[PDB]
Amino acid sequence: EDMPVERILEAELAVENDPVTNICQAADKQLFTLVEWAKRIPHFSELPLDDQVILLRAGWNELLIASFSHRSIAVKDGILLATGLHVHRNSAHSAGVGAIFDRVLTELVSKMRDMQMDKTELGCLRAIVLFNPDSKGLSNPAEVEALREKVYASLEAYCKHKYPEQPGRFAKLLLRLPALRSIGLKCLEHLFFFKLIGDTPIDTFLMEMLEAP
Amino acid sequence: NEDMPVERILEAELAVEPNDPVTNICQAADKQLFTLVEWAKRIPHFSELPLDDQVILLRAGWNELLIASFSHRSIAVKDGILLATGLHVHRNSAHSAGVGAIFDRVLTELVSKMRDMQMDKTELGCLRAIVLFNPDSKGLSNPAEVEALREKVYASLEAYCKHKYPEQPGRFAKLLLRLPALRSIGLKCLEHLFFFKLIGDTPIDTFLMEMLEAP
Amino acid sequence: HKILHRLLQD
Amino acid sequence: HKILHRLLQD
Ligand SMILES: C=CCc1ccc(O)c(-c2cc(CC=C)ccc2O)c1
Ligand SMILES: C=CCc1ccc(O)c(-c2cc(CC=C)ccc2O)c1
Repeated sequence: EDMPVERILEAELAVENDPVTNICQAADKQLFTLVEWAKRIPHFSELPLDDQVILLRAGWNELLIASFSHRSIAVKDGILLATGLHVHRNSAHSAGVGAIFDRVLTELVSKMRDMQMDKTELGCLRAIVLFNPDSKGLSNPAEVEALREKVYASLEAYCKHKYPEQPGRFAKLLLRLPALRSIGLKCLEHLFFFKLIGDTPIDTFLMEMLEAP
Repeated sequence: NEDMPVERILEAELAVEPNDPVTNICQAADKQLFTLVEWAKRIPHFSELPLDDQVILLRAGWNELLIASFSHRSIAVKDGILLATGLHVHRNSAHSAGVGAIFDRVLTELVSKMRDMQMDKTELGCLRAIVLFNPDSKGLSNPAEVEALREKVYASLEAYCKHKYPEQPGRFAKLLLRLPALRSIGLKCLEHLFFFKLIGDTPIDTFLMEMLEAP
Repeated sequence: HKILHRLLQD
Repeated sequence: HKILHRLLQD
């Protein structure tokens, strides 16, 4: 099929002190495993390099935020990082980042937990985020627009097939994307401030993503 | 469609039909806040919500809401926006105002996309209805009731798109995916609005000011 | 929020 | 932006 869920799900299963230091330490880390994820996404690796750079530089945060949010469906009040480290609500509040942390927990983590969003649904959402035709500088946004469209057409079919009892499910999923977008930008601000004040060590790959075009 | 009719959502849109470019844009925003309240009052079940929740939703949504309407209003114009006041802002005026980039984000991400899909007044109304019923909004007495009306609005909108644009199986999703752009732009406009306020050389009216206040 | 509350009521 | 380009190559 033109945009198979299975290959998008396969991409999800393939990569699968100061808390802010840990969160920044896990971020740089995931960045490498996000490149590897994207490569395993249908048609992505066939887009021109420049457009592949533009997409990941534009999406990483949302793409990364979604991941940890969905990995954290399991924990009561905290988030689980890929370093195997858990950041608790209270630990994040004690570090002065409780405001955003809570928004991740209620708007993403909780709403993921509520609707028992499966890894396929999560993968296709991230694949929709990955294929953001609104990205600036893209050589071919009409090909990005088409790819995203393939992804979410496949996502409707799956949602109609897997959970046919819930007719509002397909929309409900997409309707976490304005939230992820909001949370991405708020979260990104924090990074820029962690850098400005230089209080927190930021590793090379993470540094590269914050640093100017 | 029985509980949240697309005919009445449109009727709320059709009920409210209307020298520094930024100054114009603020005055417009102020005129448009009063109206937005009527529009919302005409959105099925809005009034029935606890008065405080009406306040919250509008304190939260007014931005994407006003920006969604003028973007759709601007499909008829080639390189600017139609403001409710009956004034046009060309992108050159915008650039020559320092607001070039965000205006360009409004031209690319929103207006152009509304035109390239011939988004109608019902689909506008329904997307605005979704933005009004935002269950994320902090402080709500019953976020679930807001979410139930979000469900009702997007159930009706999908049905409408299925019924009146059957040749476009993915139209409904294309409308919903305009919301990250809306949210994302809405936050940038707000960041500017705070700067215009911080810096003291932009005339801000009482309603716009009230909205620009911390909870 | 003086105006909002006033405008919502009547 | 070095690292990214090197990685988007197998
Ligand atoms: C394993 C995920 C690593 C990861 C990825 C992207 C990110 O934006 C963040 C991140 C999160 C917060 C607030 C906590 C939710 C603050 C600053 C950040 O950089 C972390
Ligand atoms: C009819 C309402 C007009 C209205 C409402 C809310 C807003 O945020 C803006 C707005 C738009 C721009 C960029 C121009 C497209 C920059 C700053 C702004 O404040 C305009």
